Amino acid sequence: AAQTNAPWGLARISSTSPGTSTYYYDESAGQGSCVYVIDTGIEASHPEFEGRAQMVKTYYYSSRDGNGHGTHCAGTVGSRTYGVAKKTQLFGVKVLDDNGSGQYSTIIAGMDFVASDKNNRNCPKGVVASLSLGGGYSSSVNSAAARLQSSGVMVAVAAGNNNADARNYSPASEPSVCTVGASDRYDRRSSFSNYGSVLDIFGPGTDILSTWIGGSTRSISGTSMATPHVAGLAAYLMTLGKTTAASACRYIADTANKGDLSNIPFGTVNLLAYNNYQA
Repeated sequence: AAQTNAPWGLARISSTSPGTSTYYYDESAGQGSCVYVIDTGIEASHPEFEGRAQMVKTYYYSSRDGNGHGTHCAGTVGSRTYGVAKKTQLFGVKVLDDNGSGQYSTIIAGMDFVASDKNNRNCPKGVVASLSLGGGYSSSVNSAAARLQSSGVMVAVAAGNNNADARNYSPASEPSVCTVGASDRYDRRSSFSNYGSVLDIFGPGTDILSTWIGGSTRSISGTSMATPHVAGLAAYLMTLGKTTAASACRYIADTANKGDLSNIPFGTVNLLAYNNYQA
C-alpha cells in the first residue's frame, strides 16, 4: 500500500533515504494488534481514529484530552493519515493532567493497569504500549516499565528532551524497554533529543504533523513524537508475525537503517526505525 504525500516521518520509516513523501506499508496496518497510549488521553471522536480509539482508564476528574499531547501521539500510532499501524486498536490511559504533568505514583499505576487490562481486551496479534513521558531517575518508575515489558507488552518510551544522557531520566533509563531518540527530516539528531547507551533506536521527531484535540491537527517536536512511530511500527511487525512483544525492539534495531544520522555522539546507537517493506 502507499500513502501519497504522507508526513515526513511516516515516509522516513519505510524509506532507505530521507526526503521522500510516500509511506509504504503492508495492508495489514496493525489489524489484530493493540497499542496503549499512556499520556494525557485521547480524542477518540476524531474522524482520524475511525472509532478505533477508546479511553479505558483515567486518574483525573475527566478522561478528556484537554491538552492535545496524548491525541498527537495516538495519531502517529494508528490514525488513518498520520499513523504507522492504521488498523491498530488504540487504548487511552490518561496518566497526565491537562498541563502534561502527572506524579510518578500515578504513572506507575498506569503501567500496572495495562499489563492486566490487556487480558480483558482482544488482541490476537499482541500488545504495544507507548510512553511519551519521563522525568528524573526513578527506580520504582523503571521497575514499573520493566513489569509492563515481561508481562507481554512491547514498551517504547521517549528518551527525553534534555539534550543530555538518558541514563538520568526514567523510564527512559530502563534496559528492558525500548528507548526511542528523536531525529529530523535531514537525518540529523534532533536538537533536543537525549542520547546515551540506553537508547535502542531513533524515530522521526522534529516537525511531526499529527492529530490534535478539537478535531484538528498540528506539527510539534519532541522525543514524544519519536516514541509512537516505533510503537506503531512494533504493532505493525507483530500483526505480520515477524516479531513478538518480547523481541520487537531488538527486531527493530536489527532491521533498522544502520548509521545514517548526523550528530550522534560516541556511545549512542546510530539506528533509525525502518519497516523493510517490499511491495
